[PDB]
Amino acid sequence: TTDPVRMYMREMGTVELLTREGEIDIAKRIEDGINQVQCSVAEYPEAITYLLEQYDRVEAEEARLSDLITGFVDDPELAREKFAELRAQYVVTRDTIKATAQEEILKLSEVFKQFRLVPKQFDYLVNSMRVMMDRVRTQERLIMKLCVEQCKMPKKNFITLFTGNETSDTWFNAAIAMNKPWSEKLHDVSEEVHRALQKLQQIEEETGLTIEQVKDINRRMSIGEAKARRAKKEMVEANLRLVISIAKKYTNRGLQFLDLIQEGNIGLMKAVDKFEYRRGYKFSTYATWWIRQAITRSIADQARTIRIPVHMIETINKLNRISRQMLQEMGREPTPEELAERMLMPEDKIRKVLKIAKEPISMETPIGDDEDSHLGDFIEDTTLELPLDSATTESLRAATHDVLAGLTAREAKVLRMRFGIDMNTDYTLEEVGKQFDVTRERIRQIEAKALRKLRHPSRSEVLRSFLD
Amino acid sequence: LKAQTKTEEFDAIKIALASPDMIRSWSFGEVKKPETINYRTFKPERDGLFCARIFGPVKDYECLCGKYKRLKHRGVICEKCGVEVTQTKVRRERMGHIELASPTAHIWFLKSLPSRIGLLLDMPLRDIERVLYFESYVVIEGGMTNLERQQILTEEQYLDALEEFGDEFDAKMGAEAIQALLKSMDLEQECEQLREELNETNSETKRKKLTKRIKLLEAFVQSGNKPEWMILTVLPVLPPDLRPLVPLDGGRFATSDLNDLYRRVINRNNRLKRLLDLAAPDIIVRNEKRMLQEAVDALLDNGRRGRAITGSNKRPLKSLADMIKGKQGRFRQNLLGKRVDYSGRSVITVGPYLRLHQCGLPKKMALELFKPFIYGKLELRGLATTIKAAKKMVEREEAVVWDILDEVIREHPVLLNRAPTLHRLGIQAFEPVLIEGKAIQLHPLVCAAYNADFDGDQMAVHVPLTLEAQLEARALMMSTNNILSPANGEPIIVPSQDVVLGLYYMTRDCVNAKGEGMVLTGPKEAERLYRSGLASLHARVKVRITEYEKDANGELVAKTSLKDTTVGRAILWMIVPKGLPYSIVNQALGKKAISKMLNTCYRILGLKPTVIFADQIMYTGFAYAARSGASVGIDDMVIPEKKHEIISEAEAEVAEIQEQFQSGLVTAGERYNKVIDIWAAANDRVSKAMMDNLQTETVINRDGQEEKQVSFNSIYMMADSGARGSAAQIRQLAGMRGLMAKPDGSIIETPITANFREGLNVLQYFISTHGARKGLADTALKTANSGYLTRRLVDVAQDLVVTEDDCGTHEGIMMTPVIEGGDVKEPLRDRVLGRVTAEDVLKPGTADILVPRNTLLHEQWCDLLEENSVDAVKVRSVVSCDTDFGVCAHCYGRDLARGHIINKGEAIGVIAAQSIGEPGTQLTTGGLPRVADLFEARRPKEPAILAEISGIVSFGKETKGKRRLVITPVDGSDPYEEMIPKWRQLNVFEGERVERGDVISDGPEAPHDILRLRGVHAVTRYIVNEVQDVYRLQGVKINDKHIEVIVRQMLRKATIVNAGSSDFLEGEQVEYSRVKIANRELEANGKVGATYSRDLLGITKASLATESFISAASFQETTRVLTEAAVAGKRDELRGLKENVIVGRLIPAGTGYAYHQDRMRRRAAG
Amino acid sequence: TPEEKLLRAIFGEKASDVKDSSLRVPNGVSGTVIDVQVFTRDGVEKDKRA
Ligand SMILES: [Mg+2]
Ligand SMILES: [Zn+2]
Ligand SMILES: [Zn+2]
Repeated sequence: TTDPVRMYMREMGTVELLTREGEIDIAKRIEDGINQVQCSVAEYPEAITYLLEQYDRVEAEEARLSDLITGFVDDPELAREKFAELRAQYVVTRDTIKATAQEEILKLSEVFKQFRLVPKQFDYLVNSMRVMMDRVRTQERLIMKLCVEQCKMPKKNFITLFTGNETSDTWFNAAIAMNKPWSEKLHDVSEEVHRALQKLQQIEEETGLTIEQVKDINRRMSIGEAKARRAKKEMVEANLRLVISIAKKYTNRGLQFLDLIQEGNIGLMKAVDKFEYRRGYKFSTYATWWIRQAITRSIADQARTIRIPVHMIETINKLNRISRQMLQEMGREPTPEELAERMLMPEDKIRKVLKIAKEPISMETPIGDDEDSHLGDFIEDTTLELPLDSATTESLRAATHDVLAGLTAREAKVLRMRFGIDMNTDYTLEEVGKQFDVTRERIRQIEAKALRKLRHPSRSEVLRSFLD
Repeated sequence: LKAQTKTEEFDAIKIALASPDMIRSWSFGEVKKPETINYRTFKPERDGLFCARIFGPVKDYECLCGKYKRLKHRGVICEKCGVEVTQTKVRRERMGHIELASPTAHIWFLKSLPSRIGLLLDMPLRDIERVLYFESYVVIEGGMTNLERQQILTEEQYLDALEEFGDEFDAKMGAEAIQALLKSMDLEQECEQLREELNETNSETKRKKLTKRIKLLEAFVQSGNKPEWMILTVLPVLPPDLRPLVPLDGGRFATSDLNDLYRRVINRNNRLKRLLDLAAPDIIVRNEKRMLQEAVDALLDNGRRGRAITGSNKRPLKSLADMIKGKQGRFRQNLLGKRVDYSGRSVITVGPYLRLHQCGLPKKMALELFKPFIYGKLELRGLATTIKAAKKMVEREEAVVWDILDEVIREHPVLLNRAPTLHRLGIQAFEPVLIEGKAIQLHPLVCAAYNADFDGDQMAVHVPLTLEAQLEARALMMSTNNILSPANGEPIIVPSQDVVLGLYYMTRDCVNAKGEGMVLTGPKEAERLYRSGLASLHARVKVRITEYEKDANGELVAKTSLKDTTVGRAILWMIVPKGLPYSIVNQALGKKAISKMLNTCYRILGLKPTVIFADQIMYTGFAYAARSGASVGIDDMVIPEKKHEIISEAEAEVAEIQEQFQSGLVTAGERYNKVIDIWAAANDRVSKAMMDNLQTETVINRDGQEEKQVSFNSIYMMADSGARGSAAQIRQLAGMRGLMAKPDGSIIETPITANFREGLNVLQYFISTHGARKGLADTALKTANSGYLTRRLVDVAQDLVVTEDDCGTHEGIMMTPVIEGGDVKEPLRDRVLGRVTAEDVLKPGTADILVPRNTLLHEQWCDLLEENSVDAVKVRSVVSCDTDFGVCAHCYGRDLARGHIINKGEAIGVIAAQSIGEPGTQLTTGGLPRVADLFEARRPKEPAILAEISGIVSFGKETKGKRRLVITPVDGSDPYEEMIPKWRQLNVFEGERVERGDVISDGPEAPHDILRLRGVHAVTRYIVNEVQDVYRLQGVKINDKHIEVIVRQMLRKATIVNAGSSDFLEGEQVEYSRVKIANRELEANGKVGATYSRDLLGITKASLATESFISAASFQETTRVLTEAAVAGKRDELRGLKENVIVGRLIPAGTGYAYHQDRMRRRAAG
Repeated sequence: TPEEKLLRAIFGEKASDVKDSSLRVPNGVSGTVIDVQVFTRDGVEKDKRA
């Protein structure tokens, strides 16, 4: 039936309300998902070394402690010694890679999992991983396309010596002599593949992981992220009805219905993001505060044609409240200064506050006769200049220009200099002295006679008529 | 030479769809925030609907931050907050844009009645909306799998089809889907396929839609528009000052509704962008997409979905489509109609002293009106030092300024206008005469043309500023240059009432009066006899007069004789110039004769003598009327002595017929008619009693006992002269008045037996009330109806203008007297006057050419035709004129306010529509609605049928609901058989041969037939004679010319039959077509030329089609016109009147016709 | 502007920081003043006449 109010109510009504047990199921799923990405982050060497290089900037006064960690499980001193622990576990695990390393590489994660990262920092890490994987994909697809598409080699035989290595020359230089139909064809492009192998093998130097592990790690991370969004979305879809029930309060506050329920929906999204089910707080009454917060906080900001700060809005509301009781309580209505003593502030601000609080009137408001005459049709332009005036401006130029040709060339120059007449800016009497080489008081004397010569009428009868 | 890259002077205009990048060209920044003004400092918040950076500085030549305040600094973009300091005017110009997250449909192309997106994709509307709302999936570029290209799927089906076919199949939903459809669409390939299918299947249902669609596609390809542009990527924002927030008194603000809308589009849009980076669930971002779609729709055109309401006010906020739209269409030159400077207005008065070429102008009005001229003139002679001192002088009203105003007023015409402007005489130019007082004085002779009474009507004045306007006003709009109605050559300056009562009382004669029988040398001593009181104004007297006849060759003959006349006629003769004979003033000089005097004077001596003549008639009329001492007393109305007796006899008839109804001798209905009939006859009796008594009863004595002449009683003289009153109104005064009618339309059988001279009782007045109320209602309604008719008329004609000199066709219509049933309901001389002969006409013998081929027939030629017995003259008409895109002056006629043949470039369409429309108030099937039916071509309710083809006809088959009539042509093929319902009584003889166009039944006939079967000349003759019957029955004189031009515009279009260039059935311009087969008749194909069939379109239907879309966008539905034009990329070349008025340049007619011609030839040239 | 500045310079007039909104009799209407009323906001000092 169109009317998007209808196509929402009917579109959301399909999602079935969650049972009290189902919420914990989804929430449990959430825990699994994030911890997967956390562990996946813990398994990246550069993610550690980066954090190290960042804390070294924190102690060097190149950053602040608030921009890196939000705190661990469970202060500048405590932060310093905890980071030392991380650094400690890092410097052992690094040298033990000579097989047996795994047992310690597993412990390096545990300490790192105690760190709660600032959301900004965490995103950059994951981004660095996905960007690094793009860097890997560039080389993966280059070495593949340079063989299969260009030199005509099947992909069926291209993956046999790839998996497990994809770095050394076992696949590139040892598989071209195999005398297969696709073997002798690999020589033409060799120069272009082997030089591009640099970045491929360099990733395992920077990141300290063979191309083998590089896919696995951020693949597990990807799964977790997907699971997370999956579960969180699922929760939100279940609770739309609550948002609908809350937004039905704020209807006429000056925002549309669907605007309300949408801003409230955003609140519910945040509510799922920050929810922890281990506290036993019902998800309904926890999200209500956030959703209710989002509605009001949104209404305050964008619902007006003239944006007003929050305290201004609340102030306005406070005034209405007093005006309500005092309307009938006083039998007339409180005087303009009556609510002023009841209110904290200087109390003469009622007039100012009461004015800016008013909503502007539609310029299309019909007034009278029902005729096409509309309020806006009666609003004159005050920034224009009447021609009866503009005419006198163009004349006054010819006037002062005429009367300035009646004087000596230096009086005309000196007066045209002291004012902006036909010249950029205007010049101070000291500047005029430097331009004329005869300086200071001397020049000023001339000015007087110039003004004096136009003062006593022959000159004066024409220029006097401009002032009314 | 290089064409140009900067501001020259544009011709035409183009319209098309806007690309996202094209929209970005105009945008000087993206509005990223709903913020308007800071809320304390009222300065614009940056990146908001009101922004100094994107749009422009708040104040002239000053930066927002205030760093660069100097007028020298101009192209500087401030380093703090970038604002190039420039006049605030540019905040009214610079546009903006908004980058939408998701694509959005343009409501104009979705919801226009022939949904553009729908029929472009050959997809239904409900489906497209179902896809836009994310209520279903639609296939796109299906490939070879299971699915149609345009097929629509549901949830499970899309899922099932995806499991079966993963790739090589694609489906979307929402706006992105429709945009994908339009972009993937290859129009050229679709065109080819559609052409083949058209040829194969023959069905009306199929090929109607087929041909419509193919036209659209090929048009859209050549247009340059790419379908994607119907889906909005970027959304332009209107410049801030065109929707201002400007403050008011008391610190309150007021702003246009667009802001509330624009604000919304931003927020939701912005929210959607946020919702993308937060990875929201599908159900939300979809709802957000729908909300964005709804918001954009409300901005563009509100009311096609929900009619969103503005903040705190119930009234729906007005959107951009509603800004253009309105009543009707574009207010930019709809009624009404824009305010204009240098004007004024006030109540008007008489001023009989005035010459016909001038008017009394209030002193204050002339001071405030000419203020700039007074300023400029004051310092040209040096009475004021400078312009300021000049202002101070006129503001002080120093005595010296009044003389300077007499100079600037002298030669400087002013335009005068009245409230209901109908024909061109509603505005006339006059010479200002400085007059003390606040009232406008208006020459009495002009009061007829304006239809302006003095009962408090107001008139408006306009100052013709530019020199061309002074010469236009003086040489065109001047009062003296229009003395004749453009509707008919008769003078519209005819003396009105007081003046004609003067001349009637002047030349009249009583039986015995002072000075009777004496003789005088000449009018001089005749007036001397009268003014001295010796001789009476009316007495039979012989006086020597010298009359003149110019009957020589360009030469005035003189002859003197003793004429038998009266004293008044002798005195009046002093006014008659030169070659007029004394015979014209020797009569009683009624209002009818006093008009033909001026007319003959104009058609004989020319323009100048007639003007001064007209003035003199008014002056002498008023003077002598004042001397006459005419008045009206209660004893001036003489009631018949036999009235009460007539009432009694008429009262016996009703009681006789009543006795017959009591005894059943007559039926109830027959009684009503009977009683009503006897009362009607009675009314006639009383009317024709008081008329005889009142008219002749002056019974007076000359030297004998008695004699009787026409009465000198005041009220009779008024009615006889033609001044005021008529036998009907007189009959209501003395004799009984009428039989009134009860509201249902019946007429009461007890008439009003009393009159106004006697008293009316309670009942008679109460019964009279209905006639009054229906009269006022009818007139007030018929007034509105008349105006509407003129609208349709000027809309259908307008741009028709005299263009060529001679189209040179022998073609024309046969002009005969109307000859209705009796003798001559209107003569031949009036029908042929001022027209041009189609071919030379014979005497009864031949090789004697009286009028030689094509010649303007003036008064001498018409009298020469009357000397001979010639009964028939073929006359060139505007309907047959060979000139395309206009009428040649040779085919039109002479008629104008001047007697000369119509000038080259005069716009005839407007004056034709106006001439027909102005009298429409006086009209009353029968009446004004009958006229409207004629011009609209409407087929009547119970029409007749005309024989389709000549030859012997017979009746065939049997009663199915039509009993077929089978026609058998002699030589030609039989096959015509028409299905005629047989329950309609026929006329056509079952055994007789009927010519095509014969009467096969009775009743009215549709003019479509008459055009088709009888031909063009037949139908145009039918319209003109029928419409002229309606007007002439009411006594309205309108020359047939104007009606003929309206008819020509009705038949402008025709429908092709054969082929070889263009499409078969297309309705198209006979100007275009005929010019195309005349071009095709040689070169090209040897002759491939295609046959058409002239068509009859009603005025309101033919006015629909107009090449210029700006004209159509005015009076039609704006949305449909703009869309339907915007898709095809139609290029409006102006060339017309309406469009040039909107754009504000010279009208391509009259004074401007020289310009456009000079420009039109410069175009399509080197 | 430059020339307005020269004008004030010659005739030595101080252009006020206040603009004149004073109510003046409409053009052409002339009569006798039969009454005057002064309404004042509560808290602004009523002037002499009031
Ligand atoms: Mg009136
Ligand atoms: Zn700045
Ligand atoms: Zn012609």
